[PDB]
Amino acid sequence: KSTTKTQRIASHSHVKGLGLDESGLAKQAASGLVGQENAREACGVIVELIKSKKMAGRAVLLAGPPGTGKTALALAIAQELGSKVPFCPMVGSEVYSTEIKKTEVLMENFRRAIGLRIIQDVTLHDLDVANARTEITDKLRGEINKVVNKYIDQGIAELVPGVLFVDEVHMLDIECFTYLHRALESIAPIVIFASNRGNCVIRGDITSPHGIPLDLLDRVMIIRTMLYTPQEMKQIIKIRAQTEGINISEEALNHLGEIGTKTTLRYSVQLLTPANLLAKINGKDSIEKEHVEEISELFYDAKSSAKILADQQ
Amino acid sequence: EVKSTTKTQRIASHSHVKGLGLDESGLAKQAASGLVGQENAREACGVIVELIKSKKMAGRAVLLAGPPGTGKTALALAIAQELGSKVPFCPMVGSEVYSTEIKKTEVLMENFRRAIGLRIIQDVTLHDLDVANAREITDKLRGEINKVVNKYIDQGIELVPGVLFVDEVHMLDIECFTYLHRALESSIAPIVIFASNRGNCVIRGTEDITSPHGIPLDLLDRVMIIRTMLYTPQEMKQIIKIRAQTEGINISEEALNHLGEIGTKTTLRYSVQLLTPANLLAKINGKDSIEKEHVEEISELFYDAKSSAKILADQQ
Amino acid sequence: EVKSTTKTQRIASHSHVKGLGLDESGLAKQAASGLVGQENAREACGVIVELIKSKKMAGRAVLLAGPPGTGKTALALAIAQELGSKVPFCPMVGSEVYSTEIKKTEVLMENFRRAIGLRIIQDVTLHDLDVANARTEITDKLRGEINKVVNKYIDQGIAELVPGVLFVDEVHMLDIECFTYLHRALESSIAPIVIFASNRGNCVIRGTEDITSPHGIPLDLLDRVMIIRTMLYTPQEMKQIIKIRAQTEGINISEEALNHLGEIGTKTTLRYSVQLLTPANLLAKINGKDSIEKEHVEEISELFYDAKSSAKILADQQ
Amino acid sequence: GAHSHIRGLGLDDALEPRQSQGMVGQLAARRAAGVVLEMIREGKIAGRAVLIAGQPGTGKTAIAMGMAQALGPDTPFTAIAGSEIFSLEMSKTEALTQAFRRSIGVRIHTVSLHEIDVINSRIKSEVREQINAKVAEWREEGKAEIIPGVLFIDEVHMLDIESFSFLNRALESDMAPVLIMATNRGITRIRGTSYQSPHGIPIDLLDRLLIVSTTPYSEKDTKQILRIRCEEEDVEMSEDAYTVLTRIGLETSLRYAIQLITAASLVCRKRKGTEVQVDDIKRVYSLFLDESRSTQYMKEYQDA
Amino acid sequence: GAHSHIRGLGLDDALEPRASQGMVGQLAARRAAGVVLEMIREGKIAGRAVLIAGQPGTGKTAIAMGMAQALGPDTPFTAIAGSEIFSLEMSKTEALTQAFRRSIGVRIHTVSLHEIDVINSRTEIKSEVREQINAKVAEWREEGKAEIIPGVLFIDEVHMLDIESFSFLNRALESDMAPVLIMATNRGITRIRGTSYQSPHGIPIDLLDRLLIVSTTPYSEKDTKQILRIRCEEEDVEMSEDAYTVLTRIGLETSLRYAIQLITAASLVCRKRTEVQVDDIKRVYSLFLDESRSTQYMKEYQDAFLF
Amino acid sequence: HSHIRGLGLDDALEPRQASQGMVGQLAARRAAGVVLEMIREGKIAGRAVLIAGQPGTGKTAIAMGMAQALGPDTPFTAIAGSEIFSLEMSKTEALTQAFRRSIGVRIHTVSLHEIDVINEIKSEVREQINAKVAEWREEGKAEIIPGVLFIDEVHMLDIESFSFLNRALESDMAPVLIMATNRGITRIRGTSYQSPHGIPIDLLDRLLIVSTTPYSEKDTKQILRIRCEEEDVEMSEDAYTVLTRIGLETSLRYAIQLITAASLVCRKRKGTEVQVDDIKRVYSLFLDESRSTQYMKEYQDAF
Ligand SMILES: Nc1ncnc2c1ncn2[C@@H]1O[C@H](COP(=O)(O)OP(=O)(O)OP(=O)(O)O)C[C@H]1O
Ligand SMILES: Nc1ncnc2c1ncn2[C@@H]1O[C@H](COP(=O)(O)OP(=O)(O)O)[C@@H](O)[C@H]1O
Ligand SMILES: Nc1ncnc2c1ncn2[C@@H]1O[C@H](COP(=O)(O)OP(=O)(O)O)C[C@H]1O
Ligand SMILES: Nc1ncnc2c1ncn2[C@@H]1O[C@H](COP(=O)(O)OP(=O)(O)O)C[C@H]1O
Ligand SMILES: Nc1ncnc2c1ncn2[C@@H]1O[C@H](COP(=O)(O)OP(=O)(O)O)C[C@H]1O
Ligand SMILES: Nc1ncnc2c1ncn2[C@@H]1O[C@H](COP(=O)(O)OP(=O)(O)O)C[C@H]1O
Ligand SMILES: [Mg+2]
Repeated sequence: KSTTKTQRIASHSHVKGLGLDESGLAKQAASGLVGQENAREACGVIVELIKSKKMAGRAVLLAGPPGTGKTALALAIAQELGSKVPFCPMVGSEVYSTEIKKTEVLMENFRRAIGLRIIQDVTLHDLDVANARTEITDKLRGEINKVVNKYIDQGIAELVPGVLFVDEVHMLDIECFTYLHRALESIAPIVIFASNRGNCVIRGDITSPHGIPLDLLDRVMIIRTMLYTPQEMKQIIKIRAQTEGINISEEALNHLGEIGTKTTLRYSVQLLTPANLLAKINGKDSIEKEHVEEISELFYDAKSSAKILADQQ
Repeated sequence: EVKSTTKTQRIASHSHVKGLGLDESGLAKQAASGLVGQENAREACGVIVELIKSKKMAGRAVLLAGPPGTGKTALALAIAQELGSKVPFCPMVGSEVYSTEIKKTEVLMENFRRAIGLRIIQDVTLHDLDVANAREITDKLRGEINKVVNKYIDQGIELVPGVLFVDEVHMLDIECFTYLHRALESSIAPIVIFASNRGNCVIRGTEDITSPHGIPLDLLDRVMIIRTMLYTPQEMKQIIKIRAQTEGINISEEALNHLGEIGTKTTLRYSVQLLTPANLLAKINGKDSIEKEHVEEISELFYDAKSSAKILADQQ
Repeated sequence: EVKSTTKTQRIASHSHVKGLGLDESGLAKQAASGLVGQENAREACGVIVELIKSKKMAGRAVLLAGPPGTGKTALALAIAQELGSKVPFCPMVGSEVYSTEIKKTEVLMENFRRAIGLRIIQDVTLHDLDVANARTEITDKLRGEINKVVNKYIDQGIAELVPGVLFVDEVHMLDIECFTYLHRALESSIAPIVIFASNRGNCVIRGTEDITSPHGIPLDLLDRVMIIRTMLYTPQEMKQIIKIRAQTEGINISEEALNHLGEIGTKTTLRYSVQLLTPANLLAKINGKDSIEKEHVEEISELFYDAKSSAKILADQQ
Repeated sequence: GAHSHIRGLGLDDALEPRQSQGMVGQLAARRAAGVVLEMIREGKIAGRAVLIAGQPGTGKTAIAMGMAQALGPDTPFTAIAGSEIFSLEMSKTEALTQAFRRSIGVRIHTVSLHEIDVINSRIKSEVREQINAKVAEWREEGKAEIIPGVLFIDEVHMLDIESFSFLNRALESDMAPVLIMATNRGITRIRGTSYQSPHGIPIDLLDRLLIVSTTPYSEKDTKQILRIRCEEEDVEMSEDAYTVLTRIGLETSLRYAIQLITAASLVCRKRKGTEVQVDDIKRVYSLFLDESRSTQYMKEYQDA
Repeated sequence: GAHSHIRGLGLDDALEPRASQGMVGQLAARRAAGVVLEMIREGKIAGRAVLIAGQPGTGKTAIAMGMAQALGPDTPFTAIAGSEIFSLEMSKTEALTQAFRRSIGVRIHTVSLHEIDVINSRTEIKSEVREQINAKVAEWREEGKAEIIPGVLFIDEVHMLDIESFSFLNRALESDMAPVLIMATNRGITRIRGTSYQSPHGIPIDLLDRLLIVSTTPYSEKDTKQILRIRCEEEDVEMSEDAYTVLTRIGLETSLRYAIQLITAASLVCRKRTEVQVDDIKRVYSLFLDESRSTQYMKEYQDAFLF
Repeated sequence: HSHIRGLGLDDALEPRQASQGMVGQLAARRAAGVVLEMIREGKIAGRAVLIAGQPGTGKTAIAMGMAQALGPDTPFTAIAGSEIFSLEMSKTEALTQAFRRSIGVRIHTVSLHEIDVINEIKSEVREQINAKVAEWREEGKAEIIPGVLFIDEVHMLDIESFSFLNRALESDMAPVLIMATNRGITRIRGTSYQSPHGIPIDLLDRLLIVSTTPYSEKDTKQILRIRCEEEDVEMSEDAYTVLTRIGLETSLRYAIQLITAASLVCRKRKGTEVQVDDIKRVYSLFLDESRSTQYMKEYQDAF
């Protein structure tokens, strides 16, 4: 049973890889990716590095503005790494739970990022749950590991450590960075952090870049992501619409692309489904400039919606 | 035939309060039922007693907002006296929930039980039975009384929800207010009046978040606010005179006028509190009533909080 | 039959401190009993040592207020020495009580036990008898048996209980709870003398967060405290201290190097200067010298740094 | 009921607002709510969420009510404030658990998942484990059907990160209610965090929200809302008073103007009057205070 | 002892303070305390509490010691400090419970509730023992075997106490067995410990409105001289008439507490070579600092540290 | 590292600028040498070491060399201050484990921590091994050699953490303590009080402080050369100058990161040595922390 959180990887369905040529240069539009060339090219170097077994102790940081494909690149890194590599996208804040401890939240996402080839492509977690289903314990983990280990020593199975993507890294506390430090220091996956912030106070007065302490940042490589051109904005929206199965006019694409540059690429893409449903109620096939203009007026981006309340106070 | 847990001390200074003192039209007379002046607050308290009776106080609460000593505690006791005599009244202060010995849930629950009673006529409350059938009041000890009470109700051998007065409302943490809100939602529950002397205040249990009187806006929305005002030396003199009558203390108009003008510089509570030591100093001085010089002596012998705080600060 | 568990690495730099260096009338000599200068504090310490003997120190403690390297822990050791020979002296810091493994109640009790002893003839402290029985740990029940044995000897008339000195440094690091424990145990008849030290003025009492008081001591205890002042040494007094410090160490040095090491102390602290006598001696042993010349002294001052200077170097860079 | 007058959003099949079903004005938010309704009915609402940003008393609670009501009948509903989850009796997660289990219903009448938990409680973790596996057991037979509704969390700015992380986890379920949130605050710090964010909600969650904005009501819009509530309270009032009360609603608060209706009928009643008059209003306004006048009077005292 | 000379307040039949009963000056505070004693005797003290506001060393501890002495010669007095409730070996309320129980006495010969509890506990203190003695004493009081004598609980530095501690005081004073609570402080408007709210004396308003506040002003040159003369007698120290003049001026300059600290020390300086002179007072002044000098020199060192 | 085999000092204690791997940092190496003799002659009792300087001034490198100049069997443990704050480990347990890791026993050398691993670790196991180690030391079967304990980012360490180090150094079997920080006057963690290097004043009084000067062009060049001569990556002289220029505008640590990346671009371009082209392209691809924060400040300030 595949316990992959389907929803978390729903905005990146079109991403098939980095789309770089035999040497290592990015094409305008390849493997579902558009623009963001320098970042895509730098990702390929890390793809060759893991395959060269030279990422030992080394981690990755994809830092830039939100909606500049930081999650998309991290997914493509797993895609390029091998055939169906275990990609787990977590958020720094996910460890803060009243119900379960940080340790078990981190372990769960780590097991979700280490796979197994038996051709049966199943992760360590997709087997952890198979054993319990009342709750995943540490003795229960030893039971799966005893099974997992013999498979290699019998030659039946080969282990595949993947990609653990972490957005909002500055949110993790001092204890959480120490946990990751041991994890990275091992058949462990690749920790890829993503930050939209600069100098930040480490959670738990000690300020440092991206909220990551200097002890971990010494072993961290940074790959910058950049804002998109209005031509790239039109492309990414068109891909998402082609992946979603929604018809849209180029007259509306200019507007929806302009909306994106003004707000964010994530919000403009998320406007496709409501714009589609507005049109279905009118009995149309495609989305026109007026359909976008209406939805963009009906709905607001969190940035301009909190601006109205401040304007009113 | 049982006992009474009623906190005597807390309501000793309000013994003169016999009700609200409002005429048939609903309007307040200057001095009636033990209450002096405070017309608009007494009139607003009338509509509350009407709202309780007409069964239109669902999920609603009250707030008495005014300077300290402006009859906030007196009006909440007047609402209890207006619904009927022996109708339970519970006067608590926000800081009372913070005890190392007893849990925050246990302090509040006791007060609600003290604020709800039954007419068996046996004029008794829910907490009165609790101590009687423990002569430790636990989850099990309480429930045993609830079933006993229910048996008397079903047949016909009468539930009377009273008034729960919560003074220093800003002292309560956000978790204490939720406990109140859920409890106020019930039908057999008593009307909860809150009292403040502050404006926009930081809700305890939080930080940064400021709200009127330190009350969450979730609760504050279902709150009827009544303003209480500072008394003139004339209004005060009428209160200091009534209290002297209630305590059987003889006093001259000259001393009373000085005692009333002290109330202006201090509080109504401070002046009335001087009525007893001055009466005792007159006893020593072999005099019947309190002379103008007895009040002036007890004013020199004893100080208010602000005055003594100023002395210490000015000396340093 | 006896074994002492004294921490000598704490009384290491005070090997020369024989006593206070006072005469019959109670006045301090310029240089005597291992101490130089600090005459007014030394004359005051004598008045305290005399008060402990008269038994007029009931419910009273002592506080030494002065900058670092002014002889605060030196004068406290001299107080214990001037009380008598083999009188127990226990130096500690306000930080020591803080540990996630050992509870603060036990840390304070350990140092309290080292500050009280017995005189049969083998002089030993009550903590030495606590660890001797533990061939593992020290519990309240373990202390309960040891105390009953210790009192039986006095009840029969064998060994006199000789309490001494409990020296507490960086007192601003102690919390409100620690201060109550000290004050409650201060009242006791068989208790030691508590000597505090401060290089701070008005400080926030630890645990109060808002409340400020002199030297971080809650006023209930400061009312019962006797204050004595320690002052910075004249460069003449500086050379004098370093001179005896080299002699007790057995290190030979020129009077010219003593002049440079003496002027460094005035610039930094006396503690830093005496801590240059060992790296300079070993440096001369490499070059081939049986004495320390200004050469080695200038070099070690340029190679090794004091807290103040090095922190300022990083501040320039950042 | 404070929203008893609401039966739906008052929209036609062309999704234009009538300006109907208990709704008056707020044309912008009423239309956007219908679009949101279409996404739920089309199953294109997973991963996504709703956020009504507006000044207090401008429709937000009623728009979410009308949304649940227009989604058909027997659809479960739960209206909890951000501060309600912080209890002495409960735990932050357990309080939200019960709010999620209340907005998820089961049809044979429609029994909510929390109601089932009420039968086996004085709710214990062992109790939920048995029920959850029994509902999927009733799903195999097809005897029972899971119909989740709307969970309206007003004062969302009160929620800390431990609770926002819980929301993420709770919304990940195949059977999940539509989360509708409301706030009056703009850029606020997330409770439990040092960082600032629009509406006091984490950056990650705002990238899933269908943000809708409620604007203030004009004199004509307030008069109809006050007319509806007057008629709902069985309080016949003079048209001269409907003007004065709406003026108080604009100058002070709608929540306060409605608060005065109940008390104004009693003032009128006690003086053996026919319908509520201006002098019943002028009086009830002088008797009961509004937080603005209530706080300014305290500010005017402290300065003296 | 330090209050060994105190034997009462020294007021006449009209509660007018007559130098008497080991008391010197402080007339306004003595007659005020005398009024409290009459308010106790009648039975109007219930609901109320007392507070001695004033600078350190102004006679706050002495007045309450006099208040307990004047009440009865066999009455309990419990002097505690605000910080004493913050202990390693105890709780805030456990120290407060012991403080209240030490103040309530039992007649049968007198014995406090704490001695009765400490005896049965040793046969900290199990709560079950306290609930038993409470019911036991109640029967003894009912029958007429034992008489309860509510004593005096003096709590100095009352600004150290927290909302949780003031809550305990409100609950304990609610008892009929409750003693007379005489608090004292050197603080004006400070924040109430455990809260973000500032209040006079650091006491909550709900307790201030039930307080009988008295003020103690510093002593004059004549008052300070007699206090030091009464201390010299209690410490059997002989001093010259112009040494009193110098010591009192130092007592006015700095504090009376410090002037008394100098008495003991200055006599052993005289014992180093009949009657303590001006130079013994002057020598011991340079030998031992006053808190105001100790903090001044440290400020002077920390000021030059910035130069 | 993998190049630091010792300090590189003569009989008269004087560095050679290029000996035992060590390059430049003469004064600090000579200062470090004086400490070696104090450990040797047995005059390091009740004293500890601190190395202060900007990040990448060879603080960790000099600590590595000290143990290597003490013997090839002497234990070494280099922990960071931010590593004692663990979920699965107590702040004192991580320090006990780092202390025992620094204390080795001879047979072959095995740390007191490696003996715990074979048998967090329980306080019951601790009393057992310590009692057995007390027996072997008295008999003569095993030789307990106290090693080197290096603690970088020591400004992270709290009041209790520093109070632990005091009790741990009161031991006769205790290893040497060497600390590191780039911060000047900082507050003592767990208190409102400030102090030099965030260390309590009573411990600072015991420290033998050593200052490290930042490397010049020629000083930085050899450090990069040695690491390239270590990483099996050959590069042009024209690329070495470019890499030092970058490593002085950014940091030495970032320059070392570009070696592994430039060597990859080189092989993928079918080249012999790593040219300037492989360095400048790899400079734009991966950024340094100083450049990373600059763009985020630009974006977040306007957003
Ligand atoms: N467009 C409307 N149509 C009918 N009634 C309305 C409309 N807008 C508000 N109301 C009524 O006026 C009342 C005010 O409450 P409401 O608007 O829902 O609060 P809110 O805006 O969500 O914020 P708060 O709950 O007050 O904090 C209740 C509601 O039924
Ligand atoms: N309007 C009034 N009429 C009669 N007595 C009054 C009036 N206002 C206050 N009092 C009395 O004055 C005293 C202090 O008033 P209180 O109600 O406690 O004020 P608050 O609650 O505002 O602090 C009490 O004894 C109270 O009964
Ligand atoms: N270069 C590209 N080419 C094609 N699609 C792209 C794309 N960059 C982004 N996308 C798509 O736009 C969406 C938003 O980008 P996101 O991954 O979430 O960025 P961030 O982590 O900062 O939040 C999802 C992603 O698949
Ligand atoms: N008057 C004197 N005569 C001889 N030696 C003296 C001396 N005063 C000090 N010393 C010596 O300098 C050394 C460091 O002084 P230290 O006592 O530890 O500093 P602090 O004031 O903070 O307590 C050790 C001490 O014996
Ligand atoms: N008016 C007086 N009459 C007689 N003796 C007096 C006295 N004032 C002081 N003293 C004596 O000096 C001592 C000074 O301490 P204390 O009075 O307790 O200071 P505090 O304000 O903190 O409570 C106590 C008392 O015995
Ligand atoms: N003197 C030298 N000789 C040879 N290589 C040197 C060197 N100084 C540095 N290095 C190398 O550059 C890196 C610098 O970091 P590091 O040594 O770990 O210390 P710091 O804490 O200050 O950052 C690592 C080391 O291999
Ligand atoms: Mg470094």
